[PDB]
Amino acid sequence: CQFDFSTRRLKC
Amino acid sequence: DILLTQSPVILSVSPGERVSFSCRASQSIGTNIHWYQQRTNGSPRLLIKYASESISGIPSRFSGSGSGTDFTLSINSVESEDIADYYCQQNNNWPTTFGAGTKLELKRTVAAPSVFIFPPSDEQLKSGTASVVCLLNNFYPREAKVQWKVDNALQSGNSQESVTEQDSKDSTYSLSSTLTLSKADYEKHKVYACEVTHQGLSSPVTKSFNRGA
Amino acid sequence: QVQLKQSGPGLVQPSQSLSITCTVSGFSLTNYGVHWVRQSPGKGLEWLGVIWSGGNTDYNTPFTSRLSINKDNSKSQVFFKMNSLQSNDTAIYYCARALTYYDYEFAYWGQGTLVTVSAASTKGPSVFPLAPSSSGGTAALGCLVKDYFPEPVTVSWNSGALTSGVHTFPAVLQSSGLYSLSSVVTVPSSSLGTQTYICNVNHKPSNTKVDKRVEPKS
Repeated sequence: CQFDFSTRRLKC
Repeated sequence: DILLTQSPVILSVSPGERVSFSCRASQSIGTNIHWYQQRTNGSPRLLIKYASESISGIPSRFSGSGSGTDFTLSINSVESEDIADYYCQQNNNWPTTFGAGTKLELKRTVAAPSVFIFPPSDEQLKSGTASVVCLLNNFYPREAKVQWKVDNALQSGNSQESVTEQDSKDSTYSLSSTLTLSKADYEKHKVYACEVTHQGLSSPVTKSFNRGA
Repeated sequence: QVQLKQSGPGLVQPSQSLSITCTVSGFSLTNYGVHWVRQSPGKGLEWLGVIWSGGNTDYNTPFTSRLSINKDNSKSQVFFKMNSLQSNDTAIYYCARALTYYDYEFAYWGQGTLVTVSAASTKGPSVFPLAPSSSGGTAALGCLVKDYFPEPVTVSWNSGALTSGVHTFPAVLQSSGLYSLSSVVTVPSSSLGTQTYICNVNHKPSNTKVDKRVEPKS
């Protein structure tokens, strides 16, 4: 998983 | 530094269910662990401090336990608003370090997307680029196919998708597909179609327009 | 009310320097330490350092050489500066305050400042309407916010008054290296003749502010 700026959420 | 390991990486539950997040530390840290929530487009919010101590303004359905190396954050009855990421932090050992987080997803009933298509604006056509946009609104689960056709030619490699995170209230997703072509190519064709495939549809739904009405 | 408000998002060239201001209220810098944490795709949450009540500083070990934190107690400002920026230093930077003066349980956070480390130049976006066309009384409409760098743009509708039914999609990077983003909202089709709809777009890194009125096409 990685933090995504766009949503400030983890993207898996 | 202390390594904090959070498992699993993703959790999927239905509303009303109980849910637990695990935080394991690479060595004993007593009860020196704090938990945070990060909602969509938010900053971290402090949920629990020192393993089990409550925080003012935080719903009682959030609680923590554990000591040593094994720690647990619990939500007794999950609400849709709890859709977020959850992080642990230790501070028994300098420097304070954070876990990689656990993503919490909510299940709900299948919902078919509402589909809308938008032609490029005359305003954009002046710039020599044409953007065709297809909106898939408020659907579940996330899986969906968007197929573009121009005058029955299948488009490929010239579109891009973007998906919202789960809605905090109804748990649905929304998706935009943008087909991008030159003004030249756009003016050389008539029928612009967006075909949507999704579990909540018995048949694919197509939305289309003819350039220039 | 305790608050931390940070300076705006910015582009910084490789090997250049970074500067963020944290401005607090609802407490005094003479009574509380202010911490700095960043959040990156590669490394997640990292604690960077702290300036204490009395002015002492601690920097997380890998940052000791290129980090300095300063403040002005009377102005309620904390000043974060980091030298020698490289690409992986691209992150959201936060300032934060603990519950008690000496601790590290971060109960108050700034809104976060996104810093993009890149050689490219700033570009402001164009805003294009996604016009409602002639869905069981519901119409969709929106704004295409296209060709900007770097992130972020904020988008709102009717100066903040319209929020229900709004979806603002994550930005995507086009092959050109410029970002693009759409924002939509569904409304009653019968309100199209009565209400005005405006998306308020702001790209702070380029000081571009645009209000786009969106109307059914002729």
